[PDB]
Amino acid sequence: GSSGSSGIQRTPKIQVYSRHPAENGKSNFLNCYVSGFHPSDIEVDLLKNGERIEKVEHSDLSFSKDWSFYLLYYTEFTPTEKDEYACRVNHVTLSQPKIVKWDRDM
Amino acid sequence: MYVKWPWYV
Amino acid sequence: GSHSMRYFSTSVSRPGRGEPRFIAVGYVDDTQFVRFDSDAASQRMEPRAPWIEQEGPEYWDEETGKVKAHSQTDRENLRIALRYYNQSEAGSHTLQMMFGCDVGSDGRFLRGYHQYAYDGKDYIALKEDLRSWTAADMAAQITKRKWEAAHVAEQQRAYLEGTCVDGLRRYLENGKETLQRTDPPKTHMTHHPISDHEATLRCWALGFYPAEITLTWQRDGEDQTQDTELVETRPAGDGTFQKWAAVVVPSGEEQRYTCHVQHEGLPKPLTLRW
Repeated sequence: GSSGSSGIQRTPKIQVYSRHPAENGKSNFLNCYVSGFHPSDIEVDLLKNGERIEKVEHSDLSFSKDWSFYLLYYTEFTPTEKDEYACRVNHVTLSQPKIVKWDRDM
Repeated sequence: MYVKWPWYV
Repeated sequence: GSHSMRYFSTSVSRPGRGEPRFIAVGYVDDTQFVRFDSDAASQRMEPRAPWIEQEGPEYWDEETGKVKAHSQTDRENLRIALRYYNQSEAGSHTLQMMFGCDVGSDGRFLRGYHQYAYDGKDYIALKEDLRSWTAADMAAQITKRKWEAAHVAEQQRAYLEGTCVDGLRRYLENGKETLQRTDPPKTHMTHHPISDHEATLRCWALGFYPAEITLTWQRDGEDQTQDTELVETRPAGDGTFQKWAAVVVPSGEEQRYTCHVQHEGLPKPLTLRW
């Protein structure tokens, strides 16, 4: 089965993190940055307690000097002590969607 | 300000 | 320091789902200011920084016109490349373009760029002298010969040394408060036990602009480079950037390590120790 991929494949590097250091009850932004990948088609979702958050926005598609692509997905949120957040990424180089949990110290 | 001429490979 | 303007354009074929999608974005240094998306409804070049909105309708009309023509040029270049390589029309292929200029602290032209990549790899590029081309394979040499015969290097150099520079200078002036700033990195160190024998020391840089930065780890004073995990510099979303570097440390040895931070908004380079 063919995939719709040409050229050397590069797996995305995934980071999930907040705009400002987290503080329960204060509004913040939850970011999922994916970078260094090829081809450019990619799927990113932010998860709140395992459920897709519905109006995440994202940067316009751009690329670095070495031609590999990067994208920022982001949504306003107000963290709490119990709510768990993650970023979920699908790309042709991954055997299944990758889930990266938000760690308030990363 | 964008370039004014692209052309053909 | 110096400044740069860059446009990055991407065309992606999608066989069986219509015509290739074209995205273009404009940057001054690490601040995006325009976008164009051939799949969007406006069919206009659109602003993406505050300081560019003050531009009149004459600007948005000529820019929209220039970027739409480029989108049509690269849609045909995708078809041409398919022939040069005799590739199947069922495959999805990518064509990327980067062009722009750098000025020095006087507004003097430092360098110009005008280059193409096909399926993620160099295709043809205008050399630093702005007078000849680098062609990365036999298909690109066909284009090189054509573009030599048609004086394309002369055409693009005229753009890079004139228009490109005039625009960058105008944007630097118009957005002095946002573009001619440096924000120094705020820095700290976090400590993460792994087991009972090992802990991660992480060295953090937050809130800095521009994006370029250097973070290194030392142990007794010698470079710890291949035992360092170093993430990609990442946008905060408010216009500043973030980065960390980490090392695994044996219990009790934390005080042997030093983190080192270099950034243009810093007067002198920083040293951090646990």
